Amino acid sequence: SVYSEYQSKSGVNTNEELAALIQYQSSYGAAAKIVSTVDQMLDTLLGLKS
Amino acid sequence: SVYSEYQSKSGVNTNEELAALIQYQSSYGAAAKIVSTVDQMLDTLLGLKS
Amino acid sequence: MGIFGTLYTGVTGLKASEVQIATTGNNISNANATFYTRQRVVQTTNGYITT
Amino acid sequence: MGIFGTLYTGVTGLKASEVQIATTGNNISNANATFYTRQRVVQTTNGYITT
Repeated sequence: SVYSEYQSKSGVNTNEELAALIQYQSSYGAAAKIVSTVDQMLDTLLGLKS
Repeated sequence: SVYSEYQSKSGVNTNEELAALIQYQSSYGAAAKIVSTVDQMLDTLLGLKS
Repeated sequence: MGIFGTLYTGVTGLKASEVQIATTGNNISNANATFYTRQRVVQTTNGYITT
Repeated sequence: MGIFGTLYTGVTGLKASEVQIATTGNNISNANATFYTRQRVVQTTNGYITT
């Protein structure tokens, strides 16, 4: 029992981390195109300064 | 339950505001050129009176 | 000639355009720090009369 | 946020994914480094700044 009692809240397994990865799957996917979008927009205001 | 509701109440988003607000400026910037365009009428009048 | 003064005054109105650069950049700022509360925009009432 | 810090903050979002995913793979690697307790990466923000 205690021996079995180090594989649900402490250590490691499958799924729990996999779910986390997919959130990160979204995380960078959104982050990058948001970032580049912002960069492209810097360009717009730059051309506005003109 | 109380969890679910706040995430809806946590509605503070930031992305699409980018498209709208940049243009409110860029329109003025795209206007500033015409503002100069009519402004330069004064400049040309000045050149004439020289 | 005095109307020329209106022109720089218009530029002050144009500087009102710049804030929406500040707002859009600032508003975009909150990436997923899951602890944020928004800050939001205003428009004003006015009235002006002559003699 | 300032434009440069702002676009920098998006990099932090990319970095968050990077560090997070690196941790996730690490945990995945730890799936039989069985002694590994959950080590956690948490969202923070670049602090309050003058504006």
